[PDB]
Amino acid sequence: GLIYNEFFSVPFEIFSHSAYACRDLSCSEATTVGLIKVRDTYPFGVDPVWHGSRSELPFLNSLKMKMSILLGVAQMNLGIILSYFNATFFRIGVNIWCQFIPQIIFLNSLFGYLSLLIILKWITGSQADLYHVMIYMFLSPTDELGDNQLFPGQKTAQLVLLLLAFVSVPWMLLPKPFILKMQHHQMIHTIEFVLGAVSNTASYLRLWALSLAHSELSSVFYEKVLLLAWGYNNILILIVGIIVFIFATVGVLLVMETLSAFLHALRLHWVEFQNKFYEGDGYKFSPFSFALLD
Amino acid sequence: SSWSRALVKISPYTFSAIGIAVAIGVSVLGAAWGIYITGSSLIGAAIKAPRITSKNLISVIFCEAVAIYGVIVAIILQTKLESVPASQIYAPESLRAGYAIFASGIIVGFANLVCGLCVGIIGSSCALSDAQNSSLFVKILVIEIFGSALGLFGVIVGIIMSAQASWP
Amino acid sequence: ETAPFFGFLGAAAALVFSCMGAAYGTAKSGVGVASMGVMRPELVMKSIVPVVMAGVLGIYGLIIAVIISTGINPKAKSYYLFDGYAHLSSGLACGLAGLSAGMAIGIVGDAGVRANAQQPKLFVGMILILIFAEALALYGLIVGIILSSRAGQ
Amino acid sequence: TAPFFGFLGAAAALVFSCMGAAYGTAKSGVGVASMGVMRPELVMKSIVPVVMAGVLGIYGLIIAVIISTGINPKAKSYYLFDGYAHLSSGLACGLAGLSAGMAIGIVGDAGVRANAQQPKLFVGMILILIFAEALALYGLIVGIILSSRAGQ
Amino acid sequence: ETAPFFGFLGAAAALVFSCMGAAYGTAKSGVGVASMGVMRPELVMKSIVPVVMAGVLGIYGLIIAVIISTGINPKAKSYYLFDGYAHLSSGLACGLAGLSAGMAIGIVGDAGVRANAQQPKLFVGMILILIFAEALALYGLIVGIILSSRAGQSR
Amino acid sequence: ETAPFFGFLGAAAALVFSCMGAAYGTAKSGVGVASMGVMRPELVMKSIVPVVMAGVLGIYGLIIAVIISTGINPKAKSYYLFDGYAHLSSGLACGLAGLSAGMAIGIVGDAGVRANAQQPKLFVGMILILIFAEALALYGLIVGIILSSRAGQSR
Amino acid sequence: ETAPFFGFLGAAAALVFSCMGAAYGTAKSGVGVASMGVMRPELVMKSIVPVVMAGVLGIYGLIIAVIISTGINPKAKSYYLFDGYAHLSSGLACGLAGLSAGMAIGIVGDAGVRANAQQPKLFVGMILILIFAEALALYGLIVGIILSSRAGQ
Amino acid sequence: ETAPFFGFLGAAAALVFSCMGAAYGTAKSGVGVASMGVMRPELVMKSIVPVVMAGVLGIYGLIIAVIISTGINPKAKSYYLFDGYAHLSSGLACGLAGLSAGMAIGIVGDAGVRANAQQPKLFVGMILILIFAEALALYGLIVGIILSSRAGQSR
Amino acid sequence: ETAPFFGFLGAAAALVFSCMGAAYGTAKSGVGVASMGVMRPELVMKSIVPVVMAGVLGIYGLIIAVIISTGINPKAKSYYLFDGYAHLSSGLACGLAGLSAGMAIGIVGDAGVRANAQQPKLFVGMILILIFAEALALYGLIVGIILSSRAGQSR
Amino acid sequence: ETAPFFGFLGAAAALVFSCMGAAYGTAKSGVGVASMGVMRPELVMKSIVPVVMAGVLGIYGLIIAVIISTGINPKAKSYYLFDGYAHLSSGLACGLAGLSAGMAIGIVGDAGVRANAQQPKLFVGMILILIFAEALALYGLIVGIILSSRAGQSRA
Amino acid sequence: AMTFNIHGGYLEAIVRGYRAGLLTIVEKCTLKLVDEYKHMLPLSTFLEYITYGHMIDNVVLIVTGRDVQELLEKCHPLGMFDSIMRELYRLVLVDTPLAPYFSECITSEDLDDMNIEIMRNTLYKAYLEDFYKFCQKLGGATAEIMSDLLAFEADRRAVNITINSIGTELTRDDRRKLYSLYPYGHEELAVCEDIDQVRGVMEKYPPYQSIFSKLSYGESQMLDKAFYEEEVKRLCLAFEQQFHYGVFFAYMRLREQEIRNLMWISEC
Repeated sequence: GLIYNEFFSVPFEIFSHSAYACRDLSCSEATTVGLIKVRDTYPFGVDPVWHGSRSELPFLNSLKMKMSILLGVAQMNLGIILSYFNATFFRIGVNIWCQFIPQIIFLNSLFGYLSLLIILKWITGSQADLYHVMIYMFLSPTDELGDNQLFPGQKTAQLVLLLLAFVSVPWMLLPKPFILKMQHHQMIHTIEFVLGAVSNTASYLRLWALSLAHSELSSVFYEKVLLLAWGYNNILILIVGIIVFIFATVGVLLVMETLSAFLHALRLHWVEFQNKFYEGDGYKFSPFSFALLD
Repeated sequence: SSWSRALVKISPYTFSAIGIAVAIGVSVLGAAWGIYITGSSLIGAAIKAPRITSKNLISVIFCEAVAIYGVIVAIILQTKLESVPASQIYAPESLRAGYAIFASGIIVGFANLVCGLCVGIIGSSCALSDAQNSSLFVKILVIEIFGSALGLFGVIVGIIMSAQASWP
Repeated sequence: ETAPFFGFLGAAAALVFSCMGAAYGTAKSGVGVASMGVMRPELVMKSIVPVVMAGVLGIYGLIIAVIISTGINPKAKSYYLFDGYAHLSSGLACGLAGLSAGMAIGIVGDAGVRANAQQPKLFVGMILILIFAEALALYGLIVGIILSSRAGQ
Repeated sequence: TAPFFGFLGAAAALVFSCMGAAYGTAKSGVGVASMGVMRPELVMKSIVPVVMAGVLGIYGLIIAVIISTGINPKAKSYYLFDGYAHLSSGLACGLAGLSAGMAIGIVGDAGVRANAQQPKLFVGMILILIFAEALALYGLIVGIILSSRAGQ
Repeated sequence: ETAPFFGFLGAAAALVFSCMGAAYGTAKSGVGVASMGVMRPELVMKSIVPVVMAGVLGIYGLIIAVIISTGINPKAKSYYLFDGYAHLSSGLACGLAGLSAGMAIGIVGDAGVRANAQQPKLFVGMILILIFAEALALYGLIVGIILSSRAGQSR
Repeated sequence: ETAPFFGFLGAAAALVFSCMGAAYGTAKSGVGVASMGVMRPELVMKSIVPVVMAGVLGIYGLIIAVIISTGINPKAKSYYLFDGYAHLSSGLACGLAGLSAGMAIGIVGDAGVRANAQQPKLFVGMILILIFAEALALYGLIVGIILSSRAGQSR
Repeated sequence: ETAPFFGFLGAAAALVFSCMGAAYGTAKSGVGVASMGVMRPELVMKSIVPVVMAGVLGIYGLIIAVIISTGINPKAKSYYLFDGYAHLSSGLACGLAGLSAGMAIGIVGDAGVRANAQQPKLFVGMILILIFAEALALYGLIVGIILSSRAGQ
Repeated sequence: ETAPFFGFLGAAAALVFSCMGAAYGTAKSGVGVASMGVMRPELVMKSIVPVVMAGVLGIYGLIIAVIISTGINPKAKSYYLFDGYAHLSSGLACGLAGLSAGMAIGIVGDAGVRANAQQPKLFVGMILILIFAEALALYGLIVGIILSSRAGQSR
Repeated sequence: ETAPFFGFLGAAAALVFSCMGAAYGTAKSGVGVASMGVMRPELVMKSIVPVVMAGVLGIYGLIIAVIISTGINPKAKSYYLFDGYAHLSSGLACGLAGLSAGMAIGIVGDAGVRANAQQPKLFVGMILILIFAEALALYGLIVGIILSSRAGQSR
Repeated sequence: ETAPFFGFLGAAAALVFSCMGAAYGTAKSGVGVASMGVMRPELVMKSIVPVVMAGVLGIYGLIIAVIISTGINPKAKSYYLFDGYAHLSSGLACGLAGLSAGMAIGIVGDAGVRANAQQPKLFVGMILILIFAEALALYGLIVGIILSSRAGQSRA
Repeated sequence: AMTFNIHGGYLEAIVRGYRAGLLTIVEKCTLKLVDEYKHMLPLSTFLEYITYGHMIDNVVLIVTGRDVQELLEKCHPLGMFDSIMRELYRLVLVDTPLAPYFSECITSEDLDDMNIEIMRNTLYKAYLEDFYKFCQKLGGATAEIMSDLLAFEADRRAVNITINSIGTELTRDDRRKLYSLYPYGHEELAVCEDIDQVRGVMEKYPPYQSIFSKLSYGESQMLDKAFYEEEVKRLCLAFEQQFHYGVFFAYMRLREQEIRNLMWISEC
């Protein structure tokens, strides 16, 4: 919440004074060509002006979507990396190099183009991309075109990544049965992994959706409370509005939102992070340590 | 546009007459349905025992009251008719009168049907209850009388709407 | 222009609805009488007349249709839509009332056929119920006559 | 011209309200007769739920009365907005009353049986039925607010 | 223009559908409550919570209808077709969401009340289910409020 | 002129259909949980997974509806019929996907709640089936996002 | 001018119908899988084959929707009706094929869950039946792609 | 003018009807073979013939639809409404014939699975019935091909 | 004119209806024959006569469709609205007659399978019903051909 | 000039509805014949009367359709408005009469075939009932023949 | 709702009056009740199923022979109607709902219907078929009562099997294969070999909980009496008989229970 620069459905004083200042506009409207000119970026959190502005929804939605994509990429990378550590700890066979390496490389490379494009747009400020033209660049499977491409090597980089992804598909299916035959079940991993990677990548957007929903509900509650406090500033009306706001915060903000967030977080952790580890089975060893008596 | 113009150009006298007739028709249908519903239970009770014929007849009378009210409303609507002059066949007053007549007729018919169905169900239950025990007949009759007020309310609403007729 | 067509359609509906209602009531009453005949055949004719009483509704519908037919004539007056629509409405109202009364009378007679056999003392009650039901048909006929009266503009 | 819709609103408001009122009263009445077969005293007091259902008709009747009074053509020019508003106001009141009565009929029918079984739960049934009946009052409030928008 | 003929229709439909959903929920809730309290009158008071949870949808629909009604004022500004269309869309969305939430809450509450006397843990399980259901109604109300607010610009 | 009507209707339809699907799923899951938890307290919390799994679809639908509502901005760009058609298509796709996912999730959750009293080894399989079904909601959200992104590029 | 109002609708309908068919299949597949796992937890993991294959229809529908969305490029070329109508028809065909395949796969999986529970020796036959059913979905996707490819007037 | 609408609609209807018929036939065949998969797995392997026949019928329908689609080349020759109407009629006929043949073959296979399970001597009769059913699909495909060829005769 | 918009559609519908009727009849006959063969494999080969007889509907429909398709030729002579309307009427009559004959033959064969399985004496005699159905189909085809012969009567 | 479309549609409808009535009758007739089988295989031949009645109904429908089609002579006597509406009405009446007669004949024939086992001497009464029912088919054919030219050739 | 007034109202009122009037003497009362039921002749199918209920037992009794002529003495029209030994069984397979299924299930005739125990097994199978047929005619609140009765019969058969009939091949599999929540969860009674085990199995259904109680009475009897006596005790629920619903079966059951009580009275 401190990072989000939102406190109890209300902004506050950031570590800086004001990130964005209305370009001129001593009397002009906010919606203008000059719009708002930013002196410097607020380091503690998001710009305070952005939260209450009309343009709050698009910028916040784009930022949340990008953050969700990056977090999902990081979690998938960590889960895939844990496979090599698990194989070494259990001293697993050559199947790690046979299957874990292509499995951790194919999805990583496939999401790498999108992650790098997001970073470059954030880094280089390639406004000719925004949230949409990034997907547009990712949309085209064919070669050529690339007019909107921002990466200097994107024309060849996209083709190289596509070739690597295409070649990685058999490399994740053949070597384990080959080693099994040489040393003399892959159907479970077959087909399932390809669709599951896309499913896990998509599921990361659940966090962004939940964050947006929580922000919207908090904004609605704060707006209701402010409307009660401003026009109905009468003592009885103000007290009733405060009680209603407290009840709403207890119900939706406190209970429902937290429960939904916890359930979604657990679902994400099991679906993707646990998908590349754990592997199930086993049992909990327990001695007769007076457990019933304890 | 052209279809909309044709729809707006329909004769209001036809709609008013249709509503006037439909009010009486729906009232008669609802009264008949309620009468049949009450009569089935009354005949069953009489087969069980002919002692409660006088008590049962109240339900039939209440059901027929709906038909009587519908007939009165139909007579009022017929009185509300006019000569329908050719010059004012599409005048705003004529259209308003026709729309009001149609609305009043539809309201009266629907209210009469609902009241008749409710009265028939109540009487069908009440006859069986009286056959079970004659002591409960008073409460059942009171409930039926209270439920019969739907037709009276609908008739009142229709009569109030009937004052809107202003056909030249 | 189309007022004669509207009036003819209304008369046709007035005839057809009453005929259908009377037919349904008579069929139900006849089924009831056939069921009751095997039990106490001595009482088969004791309720056959209220069973065929649907002829009253049939005759009322025929009378309404004849009255509606009589009132339509180009020679008397070039009746406009205000007359044809009124005639159609009167015919439809009469036919609907007749059909509803016929169905109600058929159900009541189906009940009474067994009721009288189970209790001969219930014949008077069944007759009273039938008269109460036919009160609706009488009211419908009166309303139809009243409506058709004003149609001669 | 447009006033046809406005007139239709008042008729629809009463018709749809009475349609649900009869359905609620029928279900409530049937259960009362069933309880009255054995429990003589409980049935007399249980008629309140039927009386509660019959009140919904009165609420619809009053709403219809207001709509009729506001359709005076010779008084003020009933523009299309007034006709549209009156029809909309009636539609909400009629639909809400139909639903509100339907719940009361379903609840009331079970309540008669419940009271005949255990007289203690009679208070609980009344509380639930009273809470359900508030929806008709809620519909009445919306009808007044919508009808009040006939200023221009 | 003709925009009010759609805006007021949507506003009325919101309340109508919300009331229908609330009634559908309340009927099932009352049936289940009576079934449970027939055998265990003690838990009748605890079984009444889903009834109020369903009834809250009626209040939400009434609030949405009041907002929609206050959002139309020809004397203030010319309500173009866009404003009326957006108001009608908001009303329809809020009403449909309320009706669906009411039906779901009624089914869940009836099931829980039927299972209420079997185990006291139902007192928590049914409450949690009702809260999760009412979350959908709250989300629908928020969406309707957002749409109604966005209806105010109309260029 | 009439395009904003289509866009607002599409957003409202998306929200309403998503709410209806989530409500159906939640009602099915609640009935299943009420049936299962009477015997054992395990279903009270260990099997409340579908209760939130179904509301996730409603949250996604609400997010899509909010995005669509924010998409329309007449004061910033005079939307042609292209924008309205695209918004309506995106809303319809999102709502239909939400309804389908809600129905499937409700059926699967009811089956899992019924089977909860059986061998607990099937909990992992039930969770996997629920996740595979819920993948449809994510697919629909992605399709709606793509449509909304392509919506504003009208000439 | 009205071509996008058909093309976008066709794409949305394709996605919606594919999702509906996938859900219809997955409901029966999951019911059967839960029943088998309750009866025999040993083969529960290996019985998710129809459940997993159900999502292939949704993936194909999403791909077709993406292709249709990429088809509508007003800036690249003025979208005449000849392209929008073709795109809408391709989307409708793909969606209907997906729905039919989903229903067939649901029925097949519902049968095969019980078939494998009684005897796992029919797993090969169940897989072959599922593949034959999914051949229809593959053919529908191919036909939709071919139809969408003809947007050049 | 608007002929491409008719042609595309006819092709889509052909594909959809063929897919629906094939799906119904395959579902019936699987329902029938579910019992044979346990009663006599040895004969179950030979019982996959009706599924193959249904797949063949679907393939024939898809081929006819593909031919119809390939017949539409606006840049080569202008498509008059006559050609579009003819193509739409051909597609509708092919789709209806395929759907009917698929349903008949599915019912026949569902009966024949049990018939062969009871007695292996009925395999010849089942094969004859399947061939007779597939003859109808062949005739429908031939009629569709003839109509598609005739569709280009306009001027 | 817009002649093939009705003539070609009727030509397609003739074959479509004939195929549907033949499929229904063949499915019923095949179910009956499978049941009979399960009862006794000896009668399976001999009981295929109704199945074969039901196939004449497909041949008649294909012939009618081919004739109708050959009857439309704008290059040879322009066809007015009447020229297409007559062909469409002939096709519709032929298709409806084929469907009725197929349904009747299917019901008759379904009864006759059991009739022959019970009493072999009546097996050969029961073929009279199938002969009558085939005669009805032939009469319908003759009527359709007579109607279609008026293609060149226009002027 | 659009009347011939209606006329051809009416003739086609006559043929189609006559065929539908014949099929509906023949289905019940065959069901009854199969039911009477084995129980009394001797009376198999005597049970073919409903089949003959259905064939007669189909033949009458075909004859009416051919008679209607014989009036399709656009090379002379310009159709005008009558030649379409009259032909369509006659075809519809003939087809509906054929369908009703077929349904009644099927019901009566199935009942008789089922009842042929009990009191086998009642075959004459069953045939009499069947003929009294099938007389409606002849009445409908006569009505169609009357309407075939009454309002068709008198357009002048 | 209006269908009740459309048809069947008079019959329903007559049945309600007859039931309200209800309360060799036992034989005379049974004959009077049977005459009242017969004189009453949609609801026809319900009456046919209700009669077939006892007609299954009547046909099972008539299937003997072995002093078969004595079956005419108990020719009560309520259950022993003439219309409702494999050669005679095929003839008797008509005019009964459970007969066509029992023709295949009991095709062994006396081999699968031995008078010691297998005749009871055939009777239980016929009762299960009749209960399934009655439950098929769904649409009213009587489905719950029918399910409760079938569950009571199945549970009583299972308890009898576990008590002593286990030695008569009525094993855990036979608890549902031959011995007629039960339609879905009857597997819990397959291992209830003890009275305490029976109570534990009954604990799975809280409504069935405490119904067994000490199990000294009711459960002590074999055949179908163990859980059927629980239904007899709980028949006060059937005494509710809410209006505008099928109550003919309830009235027949009440009359049968009254006849049984009168017979149990006998010489005080």
